[PDB]
Amino acid sequence: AVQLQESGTVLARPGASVKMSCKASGYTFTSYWMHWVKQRPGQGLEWIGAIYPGNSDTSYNQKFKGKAKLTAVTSTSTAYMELSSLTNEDSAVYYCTRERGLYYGSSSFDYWGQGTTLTVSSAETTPPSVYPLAPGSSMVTLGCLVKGYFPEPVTVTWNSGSLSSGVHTFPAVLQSDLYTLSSSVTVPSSTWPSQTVTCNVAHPASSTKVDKKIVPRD
Amino acid sequence: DIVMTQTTSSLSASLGDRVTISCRASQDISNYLSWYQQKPDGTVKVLIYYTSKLHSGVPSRFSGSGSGTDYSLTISNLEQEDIATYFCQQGNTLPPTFGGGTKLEIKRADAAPTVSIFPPSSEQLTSGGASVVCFLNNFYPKDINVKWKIDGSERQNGVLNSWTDQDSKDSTYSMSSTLTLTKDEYERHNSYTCEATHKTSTSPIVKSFNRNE
Repeated sequence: AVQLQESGTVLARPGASVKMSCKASGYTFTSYWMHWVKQRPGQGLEWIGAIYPGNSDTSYNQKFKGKAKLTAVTSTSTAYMELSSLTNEDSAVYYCTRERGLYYGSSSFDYWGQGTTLTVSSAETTPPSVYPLAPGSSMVTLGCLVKGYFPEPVTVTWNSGSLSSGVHTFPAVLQSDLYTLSSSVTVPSSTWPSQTVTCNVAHPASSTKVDKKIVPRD
Repeated sequence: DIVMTQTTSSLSASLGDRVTISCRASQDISNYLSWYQQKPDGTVKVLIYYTSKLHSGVPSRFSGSGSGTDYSLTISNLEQEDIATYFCQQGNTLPPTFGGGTKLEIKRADAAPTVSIFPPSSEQLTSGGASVVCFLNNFYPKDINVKWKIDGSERQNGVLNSWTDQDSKDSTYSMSSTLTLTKDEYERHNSYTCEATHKTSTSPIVKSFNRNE
């Protein structure tokens, strides 16, 4: 089986250079062009360039000349891409993908890595504040606001997972360097506030786990 | 660069349907066109290359056709696993270029949003900030607009929105909208209102929170 295994999520400071990698297996690394592709998270796919590891011939999108540097290490069947002078515009998921058809090529990509997320930010790891959402029908909706954290991700559960039906956790939005997200849960009015409802928030990056009970307000 | 345009960004369908996704190149691309499938976990697979050749291991319910500038991917009998985003890509001329992508969704009956609004918590107010949060849950179709009003006055600044992808169980969508103000400005007003415009209603769907309550 052909497999392309890319290195993990990278956080980088603005103005820096980052280097990411793509480990190829299941085929002769030196006989196929390895391409890289950028996906900014509200748009499609942009071709960066390619390297032929057999002789290190390279080819770059004009838009990425001076930005990306492609290299490959034969002994370890690993391709690298180094991106320079990082800005917010470089935050994206980057894929490595093999081109079908060996050196002769095809400009079709038959195998893809799982992607590497690059997040460029001057923010350093900081835990969220978790705020209860209580209102002030057969059903009541409650929520949690998980605000001002970095980096992604956080996980949110409700009553430790026993409330899965009727839960919505929304994708985080970026405000002023930091992420904020919300999550809602809906239960029978018969159960809240008679019973307890709690959002369990975990921010692995800051080793934080917070339990926030949702209190009635008056 | 050759421009690739996929005819739509979003396409509805029912399981068991025949589905067709098309794209168009800005010049003839000589059948050098491939189709890729991207799933929500970010993973990517090629389905078709050179217009109509099926990649090994890809189910033969996928097929491709076309010539010149115009190409289509067809799924003969849509399965659940096929709900994904599909990209076309030309390899006629460097640089290789991709279409903008077409995301499939499951078709279903219209459903009105369930709207809930929430005041800032006491914990947040102590920090000097105030966020009012509005959830608009389980609606369909996905198209929806949210307007915030403070004591009757429409408010755009300080609003952030977030949308879920289509629910795997009931095929609806949800949205969250948050208005964030300083504690001071928040305390200077009483009535906070989230109003949704959605196909399911001629008038706005309005939920309000009033500091008098």
